[PDB]
Amino acid sequence: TRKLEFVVGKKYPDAVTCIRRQRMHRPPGTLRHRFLPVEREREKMDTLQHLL
Amino acid sequence: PFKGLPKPKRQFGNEAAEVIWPYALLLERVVKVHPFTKSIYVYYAQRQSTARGKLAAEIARSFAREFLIPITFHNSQVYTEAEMLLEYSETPWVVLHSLDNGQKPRILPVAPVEGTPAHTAVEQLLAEVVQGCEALGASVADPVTATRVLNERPLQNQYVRVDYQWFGDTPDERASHLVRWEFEPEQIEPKIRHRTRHVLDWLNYDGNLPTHRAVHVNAMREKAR
Amino acid sequence: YQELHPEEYPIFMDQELPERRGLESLATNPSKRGWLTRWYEDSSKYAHPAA
Amino acid sequence: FSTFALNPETSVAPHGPPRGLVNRYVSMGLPPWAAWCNKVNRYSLYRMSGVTQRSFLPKPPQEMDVIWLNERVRERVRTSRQVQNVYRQLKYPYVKTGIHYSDVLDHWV
Amino acid sequence: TPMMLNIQNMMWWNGKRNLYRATYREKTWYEISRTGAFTKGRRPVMRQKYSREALQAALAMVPPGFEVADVPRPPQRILAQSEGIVGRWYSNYWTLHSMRYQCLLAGVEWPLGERQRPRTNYDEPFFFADFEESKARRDYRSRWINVN
Amino acid sequence: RPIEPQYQRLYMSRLRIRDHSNKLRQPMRLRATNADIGSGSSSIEWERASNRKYGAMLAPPKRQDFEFRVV
Amino acid sequence: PRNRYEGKLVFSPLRLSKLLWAIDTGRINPNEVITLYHLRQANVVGEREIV
Amino acid sequence: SFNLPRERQILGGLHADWRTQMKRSGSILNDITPALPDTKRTEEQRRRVAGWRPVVKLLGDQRLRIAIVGRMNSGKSSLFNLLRLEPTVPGRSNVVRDFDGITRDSVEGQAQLEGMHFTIIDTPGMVQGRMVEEAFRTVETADAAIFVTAVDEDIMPEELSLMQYLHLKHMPVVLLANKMDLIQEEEEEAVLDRYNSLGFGNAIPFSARRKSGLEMLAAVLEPLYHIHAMHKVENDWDIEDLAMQGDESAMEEIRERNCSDRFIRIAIVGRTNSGKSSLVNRLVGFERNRAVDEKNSTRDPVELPCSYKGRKLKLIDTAGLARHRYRADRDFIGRIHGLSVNEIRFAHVVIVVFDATEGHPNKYDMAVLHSVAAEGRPFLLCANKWDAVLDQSATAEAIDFKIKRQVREVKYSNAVVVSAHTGLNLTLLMDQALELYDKWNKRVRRAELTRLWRKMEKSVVARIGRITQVNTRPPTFLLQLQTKNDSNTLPKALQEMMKNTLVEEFDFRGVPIRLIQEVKD
Amino acid sequence: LKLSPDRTRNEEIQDRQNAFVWSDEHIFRPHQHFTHDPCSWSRSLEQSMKKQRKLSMVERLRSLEQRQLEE
RNA sequence: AUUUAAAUAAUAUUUUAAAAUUUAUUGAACUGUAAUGUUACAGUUGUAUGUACCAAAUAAAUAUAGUAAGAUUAUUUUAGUUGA
Ligand SMILES: Nc1nc2c(ncn2[C@@H]2O[C@H](COP(=O)(O)OP(=O)(O)OP(=O)(O)O)[C@@H](O)[C@H]2O)c(=O)[nH]1
Ligand SMILES: Nc1nc2c(ncn2[C@@H]2O[C@H](COP(=O)(O)OP(=O)(O)OP(=O)(O)O)[C@@H](O)[C@H]2O)c(=O)[nH]1
Repeated sequence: TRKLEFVVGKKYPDAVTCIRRQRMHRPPGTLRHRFLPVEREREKMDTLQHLL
Repeated sequence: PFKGLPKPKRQFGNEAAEVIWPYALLLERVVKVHPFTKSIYVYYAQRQSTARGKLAAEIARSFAREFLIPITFHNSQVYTEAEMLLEYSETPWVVLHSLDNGQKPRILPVAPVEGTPAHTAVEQLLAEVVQGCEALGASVADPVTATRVLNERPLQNQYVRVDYQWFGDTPDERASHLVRWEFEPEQIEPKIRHRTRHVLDWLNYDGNLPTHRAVHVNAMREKAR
Repeated sequence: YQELHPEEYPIFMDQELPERRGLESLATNPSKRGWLTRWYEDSSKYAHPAA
Repeated sequence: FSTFALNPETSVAPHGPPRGLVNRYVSMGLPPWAAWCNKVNRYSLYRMSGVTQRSFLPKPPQEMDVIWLNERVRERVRTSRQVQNVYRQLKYPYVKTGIHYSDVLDHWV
Repeated sequence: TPMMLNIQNMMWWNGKRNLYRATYREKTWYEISRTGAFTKGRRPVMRQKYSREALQAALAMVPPGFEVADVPRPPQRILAQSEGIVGRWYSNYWTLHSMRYQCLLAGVEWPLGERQRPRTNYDEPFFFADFEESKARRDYRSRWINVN
Repeated sequence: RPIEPQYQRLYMSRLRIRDHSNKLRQPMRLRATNADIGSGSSSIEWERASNRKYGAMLAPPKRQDFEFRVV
Repeated sequence: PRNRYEGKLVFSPLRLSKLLWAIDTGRINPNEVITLYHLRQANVVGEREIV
Repeated sequence: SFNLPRERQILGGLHADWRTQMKRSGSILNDITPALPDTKRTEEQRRRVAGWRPVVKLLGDQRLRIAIVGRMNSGKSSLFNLLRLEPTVPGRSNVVRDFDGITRDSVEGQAQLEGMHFTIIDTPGMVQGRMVEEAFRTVETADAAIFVTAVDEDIMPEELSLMQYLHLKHMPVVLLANKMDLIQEEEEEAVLDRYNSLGFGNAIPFSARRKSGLEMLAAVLEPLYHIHAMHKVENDWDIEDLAMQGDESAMEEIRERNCSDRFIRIAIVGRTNSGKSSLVNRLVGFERNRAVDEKNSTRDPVELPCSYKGRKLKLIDTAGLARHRYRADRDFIGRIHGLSVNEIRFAHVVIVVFDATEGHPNKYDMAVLHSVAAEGRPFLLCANKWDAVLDQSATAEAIDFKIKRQVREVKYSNAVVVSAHTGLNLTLLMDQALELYDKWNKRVRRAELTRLWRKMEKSVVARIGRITQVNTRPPTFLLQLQTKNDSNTLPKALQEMMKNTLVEEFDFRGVPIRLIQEVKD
Repeated sequence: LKLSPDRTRNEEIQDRQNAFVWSDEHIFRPHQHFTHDPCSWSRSLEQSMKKQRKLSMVERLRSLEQRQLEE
């Protein structure tokens, strides 16, 4: 992030960085996502019970 | 009518403490005694063999009933009590203490003159008691310590069953006709969520605040009508 | 003001005593040589109103 | 003991309006707490003093048919829930039709 | 209502004027507001400075059986003005004490008395009635005790 | 801890803007001091005004009269 | 912080060195009890710092 | 001669005390109303109360009953909320404030100190030196009593009279001093000596703020707990021995099936002056609570166990619900509104009272009904003051019109007319509540759901193939979408229509329904 | 967040911090009363806090006892 | 309060221009109604329009002119960095 990069750059100028931009800031490929909408906050408990 | 006040001593001579005192009588009888005085105890006898003794007891009872509760009420640091003893006697007396525990209490007898009215006898007894209290206070040793004890002492007039008639129940109501400069900023400072709002509502002054758009609309509608 | 402009006061006007803060801190402070230290230390004034 | 309570020995600095300001308000003739106002200047002090009466009658004195001894129309001011704005409203006395009987006339008026 | 609406109706501005105001104002709001020129803060009130004989004549015309304690200080909402010796000046609180100060300056004996009587010791009368509830608080003994 | 020099400069500027032509005039103080409070009374026009001289408002209130009424 | 609430004792400094220098120069008479009025009249202090 | 007329100094009739000015201002500032004195009960009212009958049977808690008594601001409510522990209804905290008589009505709750489970009762503080009849009834019902007193206020003739009354009734009482943290050792000696000389015995010190004495209090109650357990087991043995009579056999059946089943939480809600307190008094058969013409008569929830037609339940009365407009000005009534909402959120059935004298339910009444529907509790509507309303037919038509105009499942809410004073249709109301709970817990068949969905699809986005009822208590149906696009859910209109179809077909009339849009994966 | 609590956040913190009692949290043997005082500053502050208030009951009891002793 | 300065002086702050809004007032000779050319009804508004710009007309005003834009009067000069 901005904070980390600025702190490291301004304090340890000779700091090496090991990053793979292609897979950085992304979830793994073996992860599935499900964004469930709820009509109201009350339905969230029922949705959680259903998932369990 | 009044609850929470301490119950007065139930002695046979302490009828004044039990009886309700109209505020008018207390205002009429205002007696100031040296605050170094601590306690006043009038002691008289139920029955007296001699006629002079009976007169002395009568004047002592009258003095108690008249100027005993007022002294306590108007001093707030003097404990005044009256007691009738089931015993023959002709020399009622008064015991005066002081805030100096090392000061011997003083005893003032009742010595009626040959012939005088009850009012004059009571006034003379009150004058003698006041002079004795003043002398005792002046003779007290370590006046600085006496004043510290006075500061630390509670109020002894809390058992008085006063009856405010038209002056007002609260001190503010009773002193409404006077300006009180002896205020405390911490006590006067309102402590509520919107103290400025409530103060402006109480006293109808706008803190240089603009009028309301609803008021403007209503005024324009009325002007149209 | 009276000390700085005595010209305007031909007579010694009654001088009010300072406030409680002044009495505690300066006027009645032996360390500061407060001018009311003697008066505060006196005892007859506590003894009787006459004194 | 608890550190969230002011120590009895400690004395916090005075913060509220001073005795001078409270005395000014009292001399003007208002309660001490009346010193708590959003803003105040010379004109506002004059306005809130009360020496000047900001009231009126529905009709001029030579036209007011009703008997108003000392009652006059007065506008009361109330701040909103937020102290930002204020609304004012006029208030009138309680007019009761006095149906009296006069001994001289012997008939109800 | 124009005043409620905060409408600037002024004759020199728009030729209008509110109908609830007064046509003549003896002293403007600033003049009313300035209190130091209205009350006895520091300003002197009686400009006349009489001589010893004139002060003696004033005291002579003062009737007997009169005490300074019988003239209460007028409230703050009353003009603090000191008329001359025009009439019963002793009734006027400010003129009375101004003459008192003039007599003090001139060395003229002041027989009327003091505004307040300090009661140093406990003497007769021992019981007094004060339905105004001010004498007990103003008593010198009470003040002395509180100070101590 | 000292505030940021940028914000301090901004605030000192807001204090300076009172009198800009006079470069010799030092910036106004954050809290008024004795000299600043007394200069106004020291001026001649206020030198004649005895009611506002020598910290009249700063000093505690005067004792009110034995009898005081507001009606 | 450092609020000048009414009644606060905020004294203006008076350098003892300044007073001694005034005495040495001769603007203040040692034979008299020095007071703020004497200092003002001798002009060792200005009206700006008399609050 | 020369004197000025006596006259007030402060102008405008104001007061130099902002507290006096505040009390003059009133409601917006002092939200808490003063103590409620005992109501004036007429002889006719007493006769009618005696003539009343209990439509439900109130159950005497088998656990030891301990009641806390004393004057106002004695720490009784603080001690009660320290001892109490509700595992099933979180947020049940009795209102505690520095005012006098904050507790309006008696409350009861299960409490435990050191593994000893009992039921503790809080009662209103003494007012006018005469405890209210509800307080007397609760104290008499309670097995033991703790008389709690403060040290910042000397004992009073009211406390002396209460102690004498307890002695006359032979109530085992233990004396507690609840504000010993405000007093010092030298003063502690004197106050404890006075309490000992009172006559009861060594007064147990205690401090609610410090939570000190709880361990010591438990030791004092343990003998009572043990003897109460012995008495309970003796009674059980007697019932077993005498079961041949038949009434005792039925009692044993009740005491077995109550453990074999679970209570149903019936919560009565409404506006300030609806009459819920009167309704619960009629249901229980006497005036367990107190009903007064004052708007906010009671400030804390009350729970009463009872069995109706052999089905355990806990009838709950709430303080009342107020609109946000009023609550914002008076947060305190906002506090009691929040307390009531907390219990509504945990109730198993909700019954909303609205005064029929108004002629029809209010917009806020419909708001409360929608709120309970969203929470997911079987909601019922009851029109009170039916014996007082004039145009019964017009009122019924207005109620039906409002119900029909309601849009969500509230449109299926059933309205019943009930009168407290007369006691009309109370049995019908209880029967409807039980039926609503049964519908709430009802189950549906997957094959039936699938056939119903197929018929609906043929009769009237991404379709669905599987519909099943996942949850039981609140009926929730899971519908699976034949699409992998996670945002291609069903329209809200379509889902509302599906819910209405389910309500119409499976008789979930007064029961809310929930749907879950699921996508394959 | 609390709507109408009798205790503000500071009051709740004070009440929870004052629940601590060294007497129950530790032991104290008789010999230590003459050579050690773990609760010196905190106990002095607690006693001062108690002194801040004035209990009518205890004051009246003490006054009555003193009156009885005087005779 | 161990412990170094100083020339107490204030008033000013481009310019043109916001769909503006506010206050007060007039207009039914045009137009739109009712009445039988005339009368009555008008800007929190009368019946698309209300006198050849309907967010009308007349009079007053210099609104956060700012996060619109434009203009802005004195050649021959005399010192640091051109994307941080
Ligand atoms: N110092 C101290 N104060 C307490 C203690 N317990 C309660 N209080 C105070 O006493 C006040 C009274 O609150 P409660 O005791 O809850 O009120 P209540 O018991 O229901 O009494 P009523 O409202 O009259 O029915 C509270 O506001 C607390 O501040 C205690 O243990 N120590
Ligand atoms: N005539 C009549 N009045 C009723 C009936 N039921 C309730 N009430 C009214 O309810 C009032 C009593 O108030 P409560 O019963 O305590 O109801 P509440 O005002 O909501 O009190 P709380 O619910 O405890 O806050 C009485 O004055 C009646 O007017 C009824 O069946 N008939």
